[PDB]
Amino acid sequence: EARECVNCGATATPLWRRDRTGHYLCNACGLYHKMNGQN
Amino acid sequence: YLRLFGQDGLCASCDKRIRAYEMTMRVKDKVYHLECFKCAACQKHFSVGDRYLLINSDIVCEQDIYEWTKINGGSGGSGGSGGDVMVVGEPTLMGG
Ligand SMILES: [Zn+2]
Ligand SMILES: [Zn+2]
Ligand SMILES: [Zn+2]
Repeated sequence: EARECVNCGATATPLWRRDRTGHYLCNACGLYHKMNGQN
Repeated sequence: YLRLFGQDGLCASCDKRIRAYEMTMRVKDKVYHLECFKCAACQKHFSVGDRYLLINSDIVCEQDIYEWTKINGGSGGSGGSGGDVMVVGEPTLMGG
């Protein structure tokens, strides 16, 4: 496997959303940081 | 008419030549194929942004990397520096 989401852990994700800090997010929980504005 | 090619030329895992259908990441020199880029232990899919280890035979991820090293013979002590490690670069596109 690879790295896991900081919220779920979808290792089967098509792509990993990594920011400058290194907050690994699948995509589903990743948009939470963008839309909601939360971390 | 037009032929855009700037890759190595041939694989290092198989015998298939490289064409505009590799979709691999920037490795050392030899660029493998999308199906030729697999772990030697878990055989899982790699991730762009994470680290990996290149072996003379195949490639290894960063999940079982610490195990594979000790299995082969590349231990650097508990919590010590054993060897180098490369970070998975971005994948190549067929024109862009
Ligand atoms: Zn997630
Ligand atoms: Zn190949
Ligand atoms: Zn592996």
